[PDB]
Amino acid sequence: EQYLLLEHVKDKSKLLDTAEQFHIHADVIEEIGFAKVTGEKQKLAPFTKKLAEKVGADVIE
Amino acid sequence: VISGSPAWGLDGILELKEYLWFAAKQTDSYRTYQIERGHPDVKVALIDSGLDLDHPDLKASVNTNGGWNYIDGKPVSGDPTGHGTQTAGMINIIAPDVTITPYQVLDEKGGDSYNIMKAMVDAVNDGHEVINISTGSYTSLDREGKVLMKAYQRAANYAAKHQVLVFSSAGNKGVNLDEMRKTENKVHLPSALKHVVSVGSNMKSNNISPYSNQGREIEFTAPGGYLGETYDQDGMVRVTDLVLTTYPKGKDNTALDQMLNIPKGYSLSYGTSLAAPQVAGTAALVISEYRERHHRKPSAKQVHHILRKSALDLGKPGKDVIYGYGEVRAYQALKMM
Repeated sequence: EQYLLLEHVKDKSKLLDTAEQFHIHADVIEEIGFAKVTGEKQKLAPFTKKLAEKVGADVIE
Repeated sequence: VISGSPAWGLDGILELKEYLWFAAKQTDSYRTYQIERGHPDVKVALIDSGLDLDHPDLKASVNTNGGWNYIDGKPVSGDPTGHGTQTAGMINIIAPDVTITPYQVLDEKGGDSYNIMKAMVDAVNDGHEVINISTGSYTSLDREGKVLMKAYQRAANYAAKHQVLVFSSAGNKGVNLDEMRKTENKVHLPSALKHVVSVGSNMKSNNISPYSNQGREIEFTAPGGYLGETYDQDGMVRVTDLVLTTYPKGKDNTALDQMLNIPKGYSLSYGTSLAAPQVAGTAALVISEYRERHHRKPSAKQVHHILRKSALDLGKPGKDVIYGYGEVRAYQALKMM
């Protein structure tokens, strides 16, 4: 369980594709680009680390 | 020819009007009911702990579709803590005919800032003209704190962009929020946010409630009462300084209520969480009157303007750190229209 704020809300789509590729569920409030990501905790870090290579987001623990 | 009376049924007990002193003040002894009782198609979003959907006083105004529980992902089925029902009654007693929609983001354990934002956005997209958030968090503005605030600010921007008013309780810590920020690096959210109207609580005497948070963010005040004017120092509770609330009818109310023969469905209470919805209720009244007179919707700024100019200027002359622009009075609001 962590939280993400995209720099740009248009990148919601690229967020939901990285999340599915790491079997983590990302619940995004589209209009503000703020998401709650839940899944298994080993994989939250690689999800954060490959989401970080394409889109800009800040993460909360 | 009949004396005016509260919209609440009060179980027919005429003595309960004493505890509705705040409502009589707001509505000019309920004269506003014949000036503007509110429109059923003006909707106030209740971001709170759910709602007692079949409360005798609230069921006529409850959104027929009920509302969403974000904690369990189910439609709202009731109100476990009673908090949202108390908040709902304050909207209702001022504007008995506006629609109230519960967005349940709180229960016993508390709530998540995330669900408040989601409810804000949904409430906007669902055609609500007013949002009331009678809860908040004290957030440290470290790295993750600033991100939460940044997120929260976008939600507020979204409501403002769509001309939706958002009213929030200022909080009950009896602290100066500006001093809290410089000393503790904390902020009270969402009340501190731009485009969120932060509301404090005054007493029957119009003195600020001792618990009411103060600061430059305070915009308005409303009568939320307290246990006593000086209870904090002398231990004495003056029950006439408290305010009546609608309380879940199937829930036991307090020993103080029982001793005063307040039947279930009502409870004596206090707080900024009870002040904010009085202003939200007043806003819904202004929107209802304005739409009735022009068949156009007013801007958020227009309603805010009416609230601001009709407020009673208390304390230092002008917008001060204790009362903001001052105490909101619904009948004055309508009178200036």
